Amino acid sequence: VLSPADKTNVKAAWGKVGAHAGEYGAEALERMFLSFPTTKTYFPHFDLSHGSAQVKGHGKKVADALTNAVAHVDDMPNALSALSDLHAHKLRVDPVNFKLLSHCLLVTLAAHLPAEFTPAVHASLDKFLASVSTVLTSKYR
Amino acid sequence: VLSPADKTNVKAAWGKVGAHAGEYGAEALERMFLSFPTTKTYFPHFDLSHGSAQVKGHGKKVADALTNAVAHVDDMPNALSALSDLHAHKLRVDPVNFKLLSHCLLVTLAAHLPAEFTPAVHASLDKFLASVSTVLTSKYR
Amino acid sequence: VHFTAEEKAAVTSLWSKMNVEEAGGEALGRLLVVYPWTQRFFDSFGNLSSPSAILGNPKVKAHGKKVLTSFGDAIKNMDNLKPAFAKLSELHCDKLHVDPENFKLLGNVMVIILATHFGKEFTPEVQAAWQKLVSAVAIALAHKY
Amino acid sequence: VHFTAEEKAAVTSLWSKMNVEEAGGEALGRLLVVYPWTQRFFDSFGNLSSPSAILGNPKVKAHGKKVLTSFGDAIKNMDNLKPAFAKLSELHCDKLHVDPENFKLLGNVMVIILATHFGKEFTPEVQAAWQKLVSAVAIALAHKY
Ligand code: HEM
Ligand code: HEM
Ligand code: HEM
Ligand code: HEM
Repeated sequence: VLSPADKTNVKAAWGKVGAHAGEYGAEALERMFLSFPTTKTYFPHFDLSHGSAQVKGHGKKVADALTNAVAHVDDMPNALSALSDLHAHKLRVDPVNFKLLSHCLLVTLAAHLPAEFTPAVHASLDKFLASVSTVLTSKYR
Repeated sequence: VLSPADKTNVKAAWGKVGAHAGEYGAEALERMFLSFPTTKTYFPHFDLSHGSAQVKGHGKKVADALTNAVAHVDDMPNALSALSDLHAHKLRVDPVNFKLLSHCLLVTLAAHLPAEFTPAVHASLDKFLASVSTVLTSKYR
Repeated sequence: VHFTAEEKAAVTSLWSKMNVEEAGGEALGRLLVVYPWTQRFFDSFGNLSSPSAILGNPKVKAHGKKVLTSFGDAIKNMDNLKPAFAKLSELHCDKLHVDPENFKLLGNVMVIILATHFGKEFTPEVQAAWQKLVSAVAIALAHKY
Repeated sequence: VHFTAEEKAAVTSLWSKMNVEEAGGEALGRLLVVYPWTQRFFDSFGNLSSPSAILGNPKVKAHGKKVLTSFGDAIKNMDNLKPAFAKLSELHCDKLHVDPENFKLLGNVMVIILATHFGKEFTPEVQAAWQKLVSAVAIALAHKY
């Protein structure tokens, strides 16, 4: 569960990300595929080479979904019900993978905004990403 | 997140537990201390011997707290805010321990109500206990 | 991990009285029902749409006997476990890509199956022994990972 | 776990350019802030009430240097790690009772610290190397458990 402070940090931090949300999403994925190759088995239909157009394109999709979760931080289950169906119901993604993606996302933010990535923000984002992961891995319909 | 089906299973199952809720809570703890001895370091002030009066007494407290969570399955954060303070803020219990207690609780129910413990109920309780654990391990005030 | 004489007793005592036939598919069925994402690995087995369909599935029960069997091989090798499961460690790692976290889950579901079969007999002392065994098997398969 | 020549390069390249002084307490501070339950083990250090108090704590920074140091000993023993961390494996197991799950967490926080210090220089290729190292150290300490 998120405290009011967490909600403030998440909103303030995601604002600073702004326009580069898509560029960061693409990088987080590129890092995940490299650091944890077993995650590559979930994208057989993808050309996972260096600067793939599919990967850079999926990074934007993932980023927009997160921007949407920040807006509806008080109603995540209802706002992400479509993605929950996809990842939990259809694809059946192992939850451990969400921890790997969340990690690589944090690492990416730390490299581009080291000044803004304070321990306090880090802690709030980690919790936020954990909530998102819980929703996408649950069958609640 | 819990589906409407999960909520029904949890309510129906906890009803069948009924009066023995306290006897089951005491046993789940006895099993946890035995199977995972490292959890004993959280109760230094307790006489953890065979049929301890403290243990059997704490089992009732734990059981009542869970009975309360079933009633407020739609408002767990607000209904368990007191226990969240204790376990997360004051005691600082490592979350892995909640998985161990949840397991021993399920095992206890399986031994006393094998007929009622269907795979479907098992699945719903596991999720329910996971939600309770999330609330008690989070600092949200 | 080392086992005491009383612990080897508790494990072998129950292995003797159990339905090796029906208990395998019982465990695999529960794994697929309680932890849904695991159905991804058994996608080839067919109909896994419902708890009834999963438990009724013929290959789930068939593969269940195989899993239960490899557990019996563990009881016979309580001393040196790692060497016995090296064939399966490789199969699940490099061939299947299953996270080690899932081995602990099957172990837990295993303990819950024994609880439904033995009821009162499955005492806290007996459970402690089985948890220890289950933990050892899980880490034996995680050699590659 | 085995390391390639390109991987030993990436790790040793950064170890050379880093602030061994200030970076230790930076990591320990983040561990305590992001994963609160870990403050239970450092209860004796004093004021751990806020992110500012934790990062400002003298004993956190001091112990931080020690942790960072034991990481340098790992780089020096990449081929044979298990034997080097046997003293710490016993200390954290039987003496402290820390779950192995927490070793992975410190490793992740470690990688995040390096990302803030090197920015764009901490490439995906470099990160992959460090993740592999961090995973090895975590499982070296889990010998007892
Ligand atoms: C922060 C958690 C995640 C978010 C916000 C997210 C977001 C998304 C979004 C928005 C889409 C495309 C939806 C559409 O356009 O219909 C998607 C599809 C997909 N996701 Fe995720 N995802 C997350 C985690 C994961 C993880 C951890 C995995 C497995 C490693 C995964 C695997 C997939 C796959 C295989 C697809 C289908 C790809 C396609 O479009 O062909 N996702 N996800
Ligand atoms: C299903 C999750 C849990 C529930 C519902 C629960 C419930 C409770 C309740 C109702 C109390 C006593 C509250 C009072 O009377 O003030 C309590 C106290 C306590 N709990 Fe838990 N608890 C849970 C899990 C744990 C776990 C996993 C641990 C650590 C292994 C733990 C450790 C403690 C301790 C040390 C106390 C204080 C004991 C005392 O009264 O002196 N709890 N908990
Ligand atoms: C207690 C840990 C486990 C044991 C003892 C075990 C044992 C076995 C055995 C004996 C086989 C058949 C191999 C053969 O016929 O050569 C097997 C294969 C397999 N296992 Fe496991 N397993 C374990 C855990 C898992 C888990 C948790 C998963 C995934 C959730 C899994 C997925 C598979 C799959 C997909 C196969 C291949 C099936 C096929 O050939 O059709 N295993 N396992
Ligand atoms: C990457 C894994 C870890 C490494 C390399 C490491 C290293 C060390 C070292 C070098 C010491 C000082 C020992 C001495 O002076 O003899 C130590 C002690 C200690 N460690 Fe760790 N540690 C690790 C993980 C953890 C974690 C995750 C925790 C708990 C969250 C923890 C808690 C402690 C405590 C409480 C002490 C004793 C402090 C004292 O003596 O005041 N360690 N550790």
